[PDB]
Order: sequence, then C-alpha cells, then structure tokens
Amino acid sequence: GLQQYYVKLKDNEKNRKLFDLLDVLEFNQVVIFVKSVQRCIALAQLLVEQNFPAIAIHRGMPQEERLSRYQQFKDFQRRILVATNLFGRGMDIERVNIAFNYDMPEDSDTYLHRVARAGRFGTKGLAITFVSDENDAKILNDVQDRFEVNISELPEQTR
Repeated sequence: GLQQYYVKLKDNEKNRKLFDLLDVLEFNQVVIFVKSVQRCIALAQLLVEQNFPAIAIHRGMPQEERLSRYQQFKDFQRRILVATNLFGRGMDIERVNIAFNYDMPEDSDTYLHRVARAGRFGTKGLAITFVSDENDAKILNDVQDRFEVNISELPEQTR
C-alpha cells in the first residue's frame, strides 16, 4: 500500500528521529535514501554502531559490488540498506516494509519513482520522508499537486 508520511524537523534532528522510528516501528527489511555518497557511508556506519544491521550501496560502486552487498540484504544478513539511489531491477527493494527518505529526493519525479519501486507491484509498506528546508517542502507539494498522492504528517487487492 505504501502509506506515505512526512516529518518536518531540522536536519540536525534527523538521526534522533531516525533512531526513534526504528525502535518503535515494526519492520523486516528497510531502505533509507540519502543525498550523497558521503552521507550514505556515514549513516550506515552510525547505524551499525547502534546495533542496526545496516549496509551502504551507493553510486560509483561496481555493478558486481552492488549485487554482492545487495545479496546480503536479500539473504537478511543485513536488514537495513542505505542507498543514494535505485539501480536496475533485481535491486528489488519492493521487499522492504519501510522506505525512508532521510534526505528529501532532488525532485518529485524521483520521489514518485522511489515509492513506486519500494511499493512495486502494489506491495505493502510505509514511506517516511524528512522535510528540513523550504526546498524539501516545495518538492513535497510538487508530488501532491502533480500526482494527487496522499502524504500526511507522521502522527489480494492492490496495495
């Protein structure tokens, strides 16, 4: 179903909110998107230290390396994937039950493509996006105005 929500907070509150949501929310596999390779690597490192089996897969990584790492995610050796973007298919993230946009996507098309992938084939799940500046808010409105998708503040048949 990929229920979509957003949280408006300062960027320096993101780790705090992220950590909070991960213990309170029920989840099997999760994917978290960040805007840069540096943030991708660091966030995964922070999570692992917090005893969260996370792994980073980012642009620049050789096709074979991405798959080896993603394979670990698929076999549940890692339950949290931190990525900079979606890659080809096979990178079937529709398996996740939660998708976080730690950093708001660059634009509304990217945002839709991500929820479409995390919810591919109409699979169920939750989508949570962090809004930290007026640019992020603008994009959020773009998604709602352009696609008429329902995104509210965080408080079989097609899903």
